[PDB]
Order: sequence, then C-alpha cells, then structure tokens
Amino acid sequence: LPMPMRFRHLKKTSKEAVGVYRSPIHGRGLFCKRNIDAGEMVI
Amino acid sequence: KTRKESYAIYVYKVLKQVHPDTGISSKAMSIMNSFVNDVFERIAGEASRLAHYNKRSTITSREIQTAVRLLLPGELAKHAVSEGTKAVTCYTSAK
Amino acid sequence: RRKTRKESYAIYVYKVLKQVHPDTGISSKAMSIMNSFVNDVFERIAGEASRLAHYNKRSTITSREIQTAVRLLLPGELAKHAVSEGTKAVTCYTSA
Amino acid sequence: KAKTRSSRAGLQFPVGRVHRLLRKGNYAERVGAGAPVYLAAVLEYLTAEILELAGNAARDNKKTRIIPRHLQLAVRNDEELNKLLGRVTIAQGGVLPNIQSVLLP
Amino acid sequence: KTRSSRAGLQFPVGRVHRLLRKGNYAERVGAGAPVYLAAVLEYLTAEILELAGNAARDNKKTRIIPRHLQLAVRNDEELNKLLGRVTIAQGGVLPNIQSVLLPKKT
Amino acid sequence: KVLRDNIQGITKPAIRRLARRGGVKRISGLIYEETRGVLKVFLENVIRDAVTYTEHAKRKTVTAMDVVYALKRQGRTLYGFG
Amino acid sequence: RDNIQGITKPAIRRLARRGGVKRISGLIYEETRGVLKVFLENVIRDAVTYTEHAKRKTVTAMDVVYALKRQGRTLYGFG
Amino acid sequence: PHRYRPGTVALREIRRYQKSTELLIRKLPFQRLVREIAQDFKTDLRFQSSAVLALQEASEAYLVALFEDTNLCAIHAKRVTILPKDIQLARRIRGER
Amino acid sequence: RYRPGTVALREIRRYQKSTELLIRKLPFQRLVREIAQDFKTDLRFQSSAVLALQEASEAYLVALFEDTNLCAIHAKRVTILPKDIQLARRIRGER
DNA sequence: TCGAGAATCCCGGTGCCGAGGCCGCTCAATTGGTCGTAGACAGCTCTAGCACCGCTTAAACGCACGTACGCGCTGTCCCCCGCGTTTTAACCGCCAAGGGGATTACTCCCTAGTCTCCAGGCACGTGTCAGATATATACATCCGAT
DNA sequence: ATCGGATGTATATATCTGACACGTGCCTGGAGACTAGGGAGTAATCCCCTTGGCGGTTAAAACGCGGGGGACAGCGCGTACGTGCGTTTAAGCGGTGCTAGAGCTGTCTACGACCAATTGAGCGGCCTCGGCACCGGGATTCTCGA
Repeated sequence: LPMPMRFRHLKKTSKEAVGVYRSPIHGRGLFCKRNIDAGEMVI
Repeated sequence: KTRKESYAIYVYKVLKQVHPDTGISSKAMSIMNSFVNDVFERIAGEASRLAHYNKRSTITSREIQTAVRLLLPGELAKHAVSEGTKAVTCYTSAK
Repeated sequence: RRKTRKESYAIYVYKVLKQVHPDTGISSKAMSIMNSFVNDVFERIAGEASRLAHYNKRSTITSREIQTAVRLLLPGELAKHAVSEGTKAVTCYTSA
Repeated sequence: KAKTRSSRAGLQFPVGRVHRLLRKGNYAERVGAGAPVYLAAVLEYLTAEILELAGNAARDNKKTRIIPRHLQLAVRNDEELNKLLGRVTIAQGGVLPNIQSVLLP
Repeated sequence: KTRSSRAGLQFPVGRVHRLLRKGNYAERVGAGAPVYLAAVLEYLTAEILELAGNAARDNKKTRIIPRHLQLAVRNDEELNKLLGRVTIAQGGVLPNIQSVLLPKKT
Repeated sequence: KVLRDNIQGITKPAIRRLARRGGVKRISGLIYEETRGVLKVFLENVIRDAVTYTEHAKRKTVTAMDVVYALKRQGRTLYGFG
Repeated sequence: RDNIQGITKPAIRRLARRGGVKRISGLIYEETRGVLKVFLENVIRDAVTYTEHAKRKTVTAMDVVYALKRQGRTLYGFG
Repeated sequence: PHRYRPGTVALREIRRYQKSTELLIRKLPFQRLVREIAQDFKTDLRFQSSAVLALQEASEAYLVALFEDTNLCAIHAKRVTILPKDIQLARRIRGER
Repeated sequence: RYRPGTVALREIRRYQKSTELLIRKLPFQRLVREIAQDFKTDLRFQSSAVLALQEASEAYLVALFEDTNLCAIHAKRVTILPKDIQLARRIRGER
C-alpha cells in the first residue's frame, strides 16, 4: 500500500479501536477494547 | 379443477418407443418435465438474444442452428443438428 | 464513405463528473468503459425485471417490480440508498 | 382439419404448443415457421437419449420401474451430460460411489 | 419541451423509455419505469465517479486513467461483491504480497 | 422469535453421516461450529430471496416453486418441483 | 506450425510476478502453455461461430466481447 | 463388539451410505430452524410442507459438495484428518469469500 | 545483486505498480492466427479484436496463479508446483 | 551497531499531440388528444397448515480407552536463481494496394392477424400387482491365534 | 505368512398394500382458408483499412556458471479421536378439529399504445492550447558485510 492515500483511515476508521479509561501507570490513559498487530498505522 | 399444462403423454410415448417394458413413477415425470422446460428456456433465450444481436426482427431456423452449435457440447450438438435438419427437410418436402 | 450517427452515454456522465468534481479531466478510454458499465447494469436490471414480470402472470412492467428487482440484485445498504433515491426522483417527477 | 404438424413431420412432441409458447413467451416479434418444428425435434432427441440411458441403468439394476437414483447414475456416469449439466441437483438423489486411492488401506 | 428536468435528474429519460420499448423486455410498461431507471443509473454512476475523482487527485493528475477506476472499484468491498466476475481493460491489479512471504533479519 | 437454541439442532451424528456420504473418515472435533456457520450463511441468502419473492406476490405463504426460482436465481438449480 | 513456444520464459515469469510468487519450479511452463491453449481455443470457437453466422469473413472485436460474456467472464472498455 | 481399530467400521459405513438414497438431517428440527430464521426478515409467515422439504435437500446438496472439495485438499495436505483451515481454503477458492 | 530472494521482492513490487501488458504483440498475434486457421481458413482479424483477447488471457491467467500461490501456502512451502495448478483447476469447478 | 555501494525521488527544463470547445446542421421526443382494455375490487368456496395430544423407540448422550498419526525436530542434498555474457527479431517507422464492409435502393414475399370448426388431452374414477417388510441362510471380512 | 471364529453382507421365501396404468367427457386450443403490408435481399459501390513488405536497432531474449537456500525423507511422541456400550429423550407416526387463507369469478375505470409535427437536444468537423510525455541531473533512502 502506497503512503499518501492512507489519510482516510486517520479520520474515519480510527475511533473504535481505543477507549479512554483510568490508566494504572499514572493518571488517565487510553485503554484498548480491540486488537492491532505489528506495522499498522494507528493515530 | 382447472386446466394446467404439462409434458406427460409425450415423454411417456418416447419412453415406450425405446424401452417398451419399463415403468416410471411420478417423480420421474416431474424431473423430466423440469429438464425439458429448463433446456427450452435456455435455448430459446439464447436464440432471442442472437436475433437481437444482428438488428434482425425475426427468429428463423438457422438462428436455432447457431444457438445449438454454440450452446451444446460437440458430439451431441452434431447429432442434434443432423436430426433437426432431417426433421425440417422431411417436413418442408411434404407440407 | 457514408458517415453514421451513433449513440453513447458520453455527455451525461461527463455532466455528472463536472457536477461532482468540476476540476478533473476524463479520458476517452474511461468514457467508453463507463458507457459499457452503464449499458451492462441497465440490461441486467431490465432483463431481470422483465422475467420477474413474466413470472407473475403480469403483462405489464410497473415501477414496483423494478424496485423489487433492485432489492434482489443490489446488496447491502447501497440497495436502501438506491431505492430511496429512486422513490425521491419519482415523487419529485409526478407532480410536474 | 386433421393431420397435425407433428404427424406431418412425423414427430411426437407437440409442435403447435411449442409455437404457441414462442409466440406468447415474448422472445421475439416474428417467429419463423420451422423454428418450433426444429425445437420439437431437438427436444425429442435429448429426451430419447436420456431415457435410453435411464433404461440401460434400469436393465443393469433389474428394476421394472425407474426412480431418480437410476437416472442420476445414468447422467453422472456419462461425461457429456455431466459437462452439459455442470450446475445441477436432483431431488431424492445420491452420489456415485468412489473412494480416493490414498484413503484406502 | 423537455422531460429530464421534471424530476431534476441528469440521465435522459426519453432515451431510456424508447430503448426499453424497442428492447422487447415486455409489451406494456408504466410511466415511472424510465424515470426510476434513470435515477438508479444516476446514483450508481455518481457512486463510481466520486471515487474515480478521489483517485485522480490521489496522484495529482487531472485526467482519470482507467487504473484509477480499477483501484476505486477493487478497494471498495460492496463493489467487489457486485462486480464479482468482471475485468477492466488496461486495468492492472492492486498491490498485494502474502504475509508469510516477508523476509527479515536483525 | 430469536433464540440461540435450535442452532445446535443439527447434532453431531447428522454431520457424521453427512461426512460419511461425502467420503471422509478422520474429522477433527472442532469442525462442527464452522459447519454450522457456513450452513447459516448459505441459508441466509436463499431464505431472504424466497421471502422477498413471496412478499412481492402479496401473499404471506411460501411455496416450493418460488424457492426453486430463487435457487435458480443464485445459480444452483433444482429439478422435481415444477 | 509451432508457435506455442512463442510465449517464452521471461513473459510467463513476469506474469508469475503479477500472480504474487517468487519461487517457481522449472517444470511448470508446459502445463501453463496447455491451459492457455485450452482457454484460447475455447474462446475462439465461439468467436468464429459468431463471426461466420453474420456472413462476414472478418473478425471484429465486439463479437469477441460477446463470446466472453456468454462464457462467464466479462470484458469492459472494448465496445 | 470388540474394540476395533479406528476407521475399520468407517469403510463399511461409507459403503452403506454412498450407495444409499435418503435424508440425513431430521425433519422437525430443520423446519423449526427455518421457521425460527424466517422471523428476522418478516414475522408471521406460513410454510408449505412441500416447500421446506425441498429446501433441506438443496442445502444438503451444497453441504455435501463442500465435504467433497475439502476431502481432496485434505489429501493435498499430506494428512488424513480434516482441519478448519481447509474449510476456509475451500470456501475462499470456490469464489464466495 | 546477491542475496537471492531480495531482488524478487523489488521486481514484484515494481511490476505491481505498473499496469502494462506482458506478451509481445507479434508472437501472440501469430499464435491467434494459427489457432484460427485450425478452425477456419482465411480469416481477417481486426487489430482491436486481437488486443481484446490478449488482455482477457492475462486476467484469467493471473487469477489462476494467485490461487496456486495460496495453495502452496497451505502446503508449508513457498515454491509453487505443477500439482498445485491441477489442484486449483479442479477445485475451482472448471475441469 | 557502522560504512560503500547501490538504487529511487524529485527539481527543473522542454517539447508535443489529445481533451476540449465552438458552429453548423439535422431527426426523433413531446403534446394532445384518441380508444380500447388489463387489472383492481368485492364476493364466495374449499381445503389444509396448524394447534393438539399418545404412545412407541431409533437414536443421541457421554463416558472409557488404546492407539494412529500431526507435528516438531533433525539431517540431507540438489537445483533455481542471479549475475554475467553473447545473440537476435519485436518493435519502430516508412512504403502501397485491393477488397470488402458498410451503405443505398429496391421489389417481392413471409407472416400477423382475422375468422373457422373440430378433436385430443387433463380431471376423474377404478382395477390391480412391484416392491417394501420380516424370516433363515451361505458367505466374505476384521480380528486374533500361531 | 497362514488359519480359525465372530459378525455384517447379499440372497430366497410368504403377502399385501397403496401407487401405477388404464377407460370416459368435452371444451379450449390448433389447424384450415385468406389477406395485406412491412421486413428483406439482392444489385451496385467506393473508400477504410488490413494485409504485405522493407531499413535500423536495441531492448529483449538465450545460454553458462556458482552456490546457498529450500524441498524432501525420517524419527519420536503424546495426544486427540474412533470405537463400544448403558441410558435417557425427543423424533415419528397416528389421528382430530378449523379457521385462515388461497383461489376463482363478474365487474368496470383509470391507464397505456397510435399518431402528426414540431424544433432544440444532440451529433459531427477544426483549431488549439496546455496536461502530460521525454530528458538531464542532483537529492534521497536501503541494504548487507567488515
């Protein structure tokens, strides 16, 4: 897959894979309800 | 009660011509009806679409020839076209 | 020798493209492929609708039968969008 | 008012009703006279061949009647009918017996 | 007086009605059939051409080459469901490499 | 109604016998669930086309001839119902 | 004549590259040529049937697409 | 009887079945299943006994075909056991992914 | 250069981006001429028509290759083999 | 963890033919009536899918277990490929022609349509036997013994 | 490798029953006669183009070598499955009542085909100018062995 056209995934299919919850390390955090493997553009 | 159409007597006579000893059950009747119909719509639709291809308003016998050669497999197509040509010639000679 | 006049869906799709993106050019090859695509889908839907109409002992082709055909043929929510758009078009056409 | 066209051409399948179906099936607007005759001929040929194979299968299994299993075995075991009937199923059917060579012990 | 503007569509309606009348699909048709067909063809053509334009502006080229159409049709999933057994002249194929065939080292 | 039961209505010996008619011997114990899945996804399309056909005809019962009609629409033909 | 050898090694290699392979055996070319020949003869049978039914000894492009459509494939952008 | 070796009675079961002609899935569970699945598309429908019957056979047909295909690819896997990945392989290669 | 298997990936990606034909015009044209002469003699071909057939071929052919590809993956290996081609041809339902 | 060499991307910098837009000249799409009619509404008839229960048992359930083989690991060895070379006809661009594909015009004849009567094929009884059903048996096979 | 024993396999013997094949009625299609009118073929044509062919070459193919990476054979193993049996259970006939729905029929009214002419949408010819191909070179990124 070429680079420039991957912009869509940024704004449309990027709002479900991550939830916002209380982090255990420090303060608040971005917890996960989905799965994303290696070499996958995310945010 | 009402009038309904089927192919029962004709397939029965064709069966009696070649094997005048074996009976069949209603299921055989239904399946043979379905088979003969299915092939009829297939070949007829192909002929109609061939006739529409060449901006011609009619469907003649040679259109059926082309359709049967195009659709059926080889040896059976040769047998069918031979038998059909024989039938049409003997029909036209004695009208 | 003798020039002939041919019909293609060339002007209308070009107008659609200008209506959508009035900044992008189109090629002749793309023009022909779009013409083939529209002819293909037109014939597919029309033939399926006609054979359905024959199936129902109806000698006519209403508008309802075509929407039944596009419900069968078109998959997913694209079917809902297309059928809603068709209803919109016919309703906006009748009272005129 | 006699000597039906099927008898005139010496056939058995009814040419009159075939011509009627071509007229009212909305397949074209002008139908040639020989087309229903030729279609009746090819239909007779196909039905005769398939029924002869069915009768041969019945002779093999020494059954005086025909059930769909016989005719299915007739169709499948023939290569040409199998190629023609690429995508087909039969009610109350079955499958011709076969086992892979490696599967056997 | 025209007839396409009665519904505000763009695809012709008289042409569709004439071509369906001479196409012998049936013997008698209603009035809403041609407008409805024009509308659905409009919707499908718009659906395809919007992605065509998006792909055109992807490579920053004004003219739309058929490669752009091939990519736009293939990458979508509903189109691939509907355009199952269809190819495109000069279309090419979308890039794809199998996952397990990817060498690596330290 | 929608019930999770009756999905396991095809208990294991039925699939066993179907596999036998297929001509297989060694089947792993984790085949049953995906067989159920593929059967359901197949049956979805045919039942949907059948109900659309019967709905268009303004009656709320389904025959067999419309079923074979839908089956032929997909491509798999049945012989023996008209 | 003998022209099946016309489709040579680099061309089928490049089309294998189209396929998505890198490791191919040296004894695969003959059956690929056979499959290709089968496909071409199967298509051109219907092609010549169409072109001779219309009583034209030439062969056009639109009938080729027609035969391709009848077979099960479909071609776009040609006629 | 005695504890037989695996697959031994399987062969005679194949021989008994492959020549047989009958229905393998029961009738009541299947009609109940189709009546259940019909609810989602439209509720309160009535079925015909001839209709539903037909349906099962067609399904069985399709399903039977699948096993056939899988069996062959299973032999291509250099093993006799059937595994899930082969079902997905057959489904994808058939053309209905 | 060296490290076989590295150049293959570069070649395959370069060609995946490209969208040209892959068969020389004259040899393929002559082959089509020969296979036509097998059916009927003295057939005049349209230069557009031949091209047509050409493209369709690669389409069909490339699809076949891809299928064989995944079949090799099902066999715990990378190299494809003739046997896999018969596998694909038989399993596709087109024998 | 770090170089040398090796590839690809991009910044100009320039020249050229394809999409485009205007002008001119058609031909079939409306509009309006006009005329016949296909299907929609309401009624009545019939018939069968469904609710219901009884009783019987083929089959599903699930445990027990002894081993067949799917798989991970090893070693092996052999041949596909990449790199280099020499070698050559596909491809380009140029010529020339004849033939035949598409178009024009035309007379003629096949057929849609109407009217006409009679005959044969489906609804409907009605007699009757082909093969399923249960019993006893010779036989080929898995298993076990040597 | 060879032989004996339990056990499912295909075969012959009463019989009986409901589906198969046959005889009747008559009404709706199809065959017999006739017409006209609109498709069609057949003579003629002439320019578009497809076949054929020729000079130049270089991008592409063809052939030989070196090796390393991947196909292929085997071996243990332990574990997931097929086989077997005692038990519960919902399938499978059986037979009963009926309303809900399908299905057939008289009807008559909104709706589609015929047609005449218009006249503007729409199709073809000619520059033409810029989007894009060609090219030359520097900036930019990857990879594997020291």
